[PDB]
This record gives sequence, structure tokens and C-alpha cells, in this order.
Amino acid sequence: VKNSIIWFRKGLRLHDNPALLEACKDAKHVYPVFVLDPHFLQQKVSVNRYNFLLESLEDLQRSFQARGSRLLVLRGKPEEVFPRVFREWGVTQLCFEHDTEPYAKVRDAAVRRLAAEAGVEVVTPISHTLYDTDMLVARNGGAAPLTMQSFTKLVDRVGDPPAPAPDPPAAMPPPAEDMPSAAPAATGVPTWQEVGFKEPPLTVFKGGETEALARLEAAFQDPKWVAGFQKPDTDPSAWEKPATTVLSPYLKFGCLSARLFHARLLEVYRRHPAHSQPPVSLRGQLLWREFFYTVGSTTPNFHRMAGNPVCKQIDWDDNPEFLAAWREARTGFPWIDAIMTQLVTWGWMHHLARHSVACFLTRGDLYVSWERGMEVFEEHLIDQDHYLNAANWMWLSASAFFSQYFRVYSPVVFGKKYDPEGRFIRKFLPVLKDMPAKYIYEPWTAPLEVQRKAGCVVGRDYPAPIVDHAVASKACIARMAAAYRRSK
Ligand SMILES: Cc1cc2nc3c(=O)[nH]c(=O)nc-3n(C[C@H](O)[C@H](O)[C@H](O)COP(=O)(O)OP(=O)(O)OC[C@H]3O[C@@H](n4cnc5c(N)ncnc54)[C@H](O)[C@@H]3O)c2cc1C
Ligand SMILES: [Cl-]
Repeated sequence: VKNSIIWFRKGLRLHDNPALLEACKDAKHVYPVFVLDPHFLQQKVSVNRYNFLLESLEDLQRSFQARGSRLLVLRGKPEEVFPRVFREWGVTQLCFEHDTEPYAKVRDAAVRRLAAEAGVEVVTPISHTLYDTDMLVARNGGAAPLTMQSFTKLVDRVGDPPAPAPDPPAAMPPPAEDMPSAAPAATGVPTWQEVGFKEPPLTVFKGGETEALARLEAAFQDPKWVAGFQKPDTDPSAWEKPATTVLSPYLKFGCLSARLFHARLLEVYRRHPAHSQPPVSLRGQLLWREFFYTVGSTTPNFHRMAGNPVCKQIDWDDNPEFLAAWREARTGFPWIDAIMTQLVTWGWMHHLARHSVACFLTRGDLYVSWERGMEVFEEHLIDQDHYLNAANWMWLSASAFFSQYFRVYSPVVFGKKYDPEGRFIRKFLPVLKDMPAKYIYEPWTAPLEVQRKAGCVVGRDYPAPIVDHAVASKACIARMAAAYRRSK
């Protein structure tokens, strides 16, 4: 008989899951498995992103149960767990979605070796990206493109992505009964308290395939908005209704299929001929994700500066003081502190909000290494993606892909163009809620009598600015210019 395992790591969904469809074909029993490490926080990760993962597992649990099955959350390391379950469950096939991350390549190579020793077939379809990224590299002469223009030119020569896979059957082969490793008390989805977190999550975005498909439909309620979408023209200060789709954490964990997203965009584009084109269009935003996945997977040390052949070697500063202020939302610039507060409370910010805090910390004002700011983003973001966090930090620090270091965002004027009353600032910085709009972006300039009336004395209830942007930006621009010549 055929007994199969469908191993979830990413791709936490039932729709467009060819690994799940292969595991179900002719199978007597299917074991849907996610492997959890209960010594993780005993080593980093915020409760916001970890609870997002737990909610996504609870959604899969309810989906498998509605189909007569059950999700199995196995504790331990896959190298130790899978050899045990292969013999206990009589496994003949193991299926999981391909993953191009560095740790995944080393982990999956070991499990593939263990499956071969136990006579288990391994099926690893590609479904996290739009295309087989290795095929895109092979079709471009054996190397990845380093510009969005050349990459968009390649995918148009390749053609459309594969269509999304069909839905799984309405009834699934359940896991076998009375199997000791599949006991319900040891395979259940844990809460955020049981894993060791103390403070509760504060984000407003709930995990799961159900939420992802609901938010996908909500975005497609207005086909004109989708068709004319232009990323640079979107409002970073909108928080009651964000200006972009906010599908990033669902695409990160695989709660939503990029191939399904893409297929729904093409349905709309065929009916709106004046639709926006890449790179600013919504399809172009998926292509940004595909571009960085393709470059990073084929580039060694993509997340670091040393040994990264695409990243410029800049003599970034070792300033723990400046980093702490940026990390703790106490820079003295309300626009920057408000965004850093949205980071630790929501785990998500608009792309141009991320631009402001990243430029400020790196090539704009503080001259702290982009790896340091990434580490802070890797902790709090709920859409934290290995390759995407990297390339955008190297972009904003002007270490790769981007080189216009004379373009420096002002931590005062940038948000004032979108939100002159400071609506966004008052929401995430309630200490400045009574400050008149004329000073809310520059509270140190307000008369003391205005500061006392508004109940916000600079240096007592809100800190003075850590740097003079005019002086700090001039120094940073000169150091970047001198670094671009010694790089040759
Ligand atoms: C310093 C910095 C760090 C970032 N780190 C991450 C990260 O860890 N994870 C992450 O998903 N994105 C990251 N981004 C990219 C981008 O800001 C987010 O993808 C975007 O804010 C998500 O919002 P959305 O889903 O509403 O995007 P939309 O504009 O609605 O785009 C749809 C999808 O396209 C993809 N996408 C959009 N913009 C980009 C981009 N610039 N690069 C790559 N893919 C993109 C995402 O999958 C996104 O969900 C980072 C950007 C910066 C400047
Ligand atoms: Cl600006």
C-alpha cells in the first residue's frame, strides 16, 4: 500500500499545492506534517511572527479536519524525527515544496539521504516562486540577471508562469489510527504561551490560508484599482486602510500562492488594456520578489557583506548608541519613531515607510551597517523573508542594485507630503497627539509654551533629535562618494 507524508515548511495552504496532490494520489494514508523545534527561543523572533505561524497552522488544521484528516505538528529536528516515522507509518513517498534558502538546501539534502536509506520516494515540486528559478538562470546563459529590466525581459521570453494546481479532493486519506508518534496530545498546534513567549502579540494581521484568500478577494473588489496600480505613487502614511495589498506575510509563509495571485492579475489585465506595466504594476511587484529570489539563491553569502560578490564593501560604523536609538524608536524625529513603532506593534510597514527608516540608519544619517538594521527587521517583521529583507537593505544602503547615494530622504519633509496633519504620527506616537500640525514633524522647533500646552516637552516626554539631518546627511554622502571610488 502507499503511505505518504506531506511535509509543510512553507506552502502552508491547500490550494495550488502539487506536493499535496502527489501525496494523495492512490494513497491509503496521508500524514500531513509540520516539524517544530521546541528549543527555539532557548537559543531573534518576535511573538508577532511566531503567532502568525501558529495561526496559519490552526487554519491548516481546520482544513484537514473538514476533509476527514488531521495536521500533525511533530516536535524535534527533522533529521531525528523522519527516520522514526518512516518505519512506524510504513512510508513509501515523501512530498514537500522546494525551498531555495541556504539552511533549507542543507536540511533537505539530509532528509533526502535518510529517505533513500528507508526506500522512500521524494517528490519536490516548485510552487513557492512563479517559475523554476534554476530554469530562469539556465535560460539566461547560466547566470542570473542583475537588473529588473533584463529580468523582466527574460520572463517575457520564457512566457507565462505555470497555472495554479487544482484543488485537493474533498476527502483525504486520514493518518492511520493508534500510531504512537501521531498521538493527538503530542501533535497538537501549541499556543504562543506554551512555546515560552511572555508578552502577547499586538499585530492586526491574522495568519492562515483562509485570511489570505479573503484579503486577495478584497483587493480584487475594485479591478480598476488593481489595473492602474503604481507602487511609487502609493501612500506610506495610510494605516486605517493600507495603500498596498498587505499580502507579504501570506506570500512569505505560503498561505497564498504567487501563481494564483499572478493568474488573477492576468484575468484583470485582459479586460483593462491600459493597465500598468512592470516594474510599478502589481504584477511587477511579484516580479521583484522573483528577481531577488533568483539572484539570491544563486549568489553565495547573499545575506552578508563579506564574501558577497554583489555587495559593495563599505566601512560602516560601529555605533551601538545610534543603533539603540533607531531600534527603540527614540531618534527625535517623529516620522522615524512612528514607523519603528509600527514595526514592533504590527510587524508590517508600507514599502516607502521601510525606505525612510532604512535610509536614515544606513547611508542617510547614522551610517550604521545595513546588516544591523536587517537583524532588527528579521526579529519584528511578520513578512520576514531571507532574500527579500537582504536585497532591499542592500538597495537602500546603496550597496547593490542601487547606486544613487545623492538621493537622501528627509526625515521631516517625506511624510509631510502625504500626511501634513500628522495623522500617522499621532496614532503610533500618542505623546504627540496634542501637538499642532505645524510642529509635529519638528517638535523641537515649537515654542516651549506650545510644548507645555500640548503636554509634550522635548527632552522630557519626547527626545530631542539625535542628529542634525543637514549635517549628518552631508557627512554620509561624502563618505559614500569616497567609498565608490576606492571600490573601483
Ligand atoms: C529595508 C527593506 C526590507 C524589506 N524586507 C522585506 C521582507 O523581509 N519581506 C518582504 O516580503 N518584503 C520586504 N521588503 C519589500 C517590500 O517593502 C514589501 O514586500 C512590501 O512592503 C509588502 O507590502 P505589500 O504586500 O502590501 O506589497 P504590494 O505592493 O501589495 O506587493 C505585492 C507583493 O509583491 C512583493 N513585493 C512588493 N514589493 C517588493 C519589493 N520591494 N521587493 C520584493 N518583493 C516585493 C511582496 O511579496 C508583496 O506582498 C523590504 C523592503 C525594504 C525597503
Ligand atoms: Cl524627501
